Amino acid sequence: LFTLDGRVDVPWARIVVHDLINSNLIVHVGNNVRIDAFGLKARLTGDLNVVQDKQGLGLNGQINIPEGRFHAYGQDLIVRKGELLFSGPPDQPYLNIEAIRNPDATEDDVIAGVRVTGLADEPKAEIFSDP
Amino acid sequence: PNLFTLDGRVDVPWARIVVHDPINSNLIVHVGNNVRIDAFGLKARLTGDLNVVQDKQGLGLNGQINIPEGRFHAYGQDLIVRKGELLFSGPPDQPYLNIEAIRNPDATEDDVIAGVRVTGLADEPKAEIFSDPAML
Repeated sequence: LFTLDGRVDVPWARIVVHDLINSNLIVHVGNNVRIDAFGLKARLTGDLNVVQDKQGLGLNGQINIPEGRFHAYGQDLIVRKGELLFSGPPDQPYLNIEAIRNPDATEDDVIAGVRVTGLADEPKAEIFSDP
Repeated sequence: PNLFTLDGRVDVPWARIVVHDPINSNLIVHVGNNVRIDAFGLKARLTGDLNVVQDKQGLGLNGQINIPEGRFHAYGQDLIVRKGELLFSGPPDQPYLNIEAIRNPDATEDDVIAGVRVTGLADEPKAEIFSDPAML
């Protein structure tokens, strides 16, 4: 069987989603990595230890969202803080995300702000009013 | 049915590759200064650049991998890689080879082999065995 261990740097990438064998890798997400997916347009940074063995894929580390905009479902929000903390299960990071109304938004009834926290399948969301 | 696209650049400053016994992407992979392979008697350091492109038709691989240093265990003997290049021109599992490896046969009158050179597509290569270390 083949194994691959190492360190990988991703200085730039573009990930878009359009509607219309064995490893241990440390992956460093560099300074021009952007995603456009599911209403989120964002820049991502961070570091992940990607372990793959017979049981499956493990992810440990942190992915951060230094800048982003979520525009979907009548809502236009600017990400003020965004962190995903992975502790093994790839589909279950801990979320800590804050976003506020885009003051340039054209839609009305856009929430003043939201915070989403907790494991991605047990999340909690706080929705704030304008003072 | 939704389309996933991935473009970008990947740098691999460190790696160890051991061999025991709808998505569109275009990636530039730069193989850096501490990438080594251990497989089938070959212990070698690798460098170079590969463009990996993937779409509905399949995977394509283009670029060049160099072997700046390596050794190869064949029969009871050891050969030191003097020059090594693999050229990828589309088919990922069929690079063009050009590899030269040498050993010293001069201790004994009988020992003849001074070098080996392997050239051609990886599935139908030619091997030249030389008694002069020169290969010219």
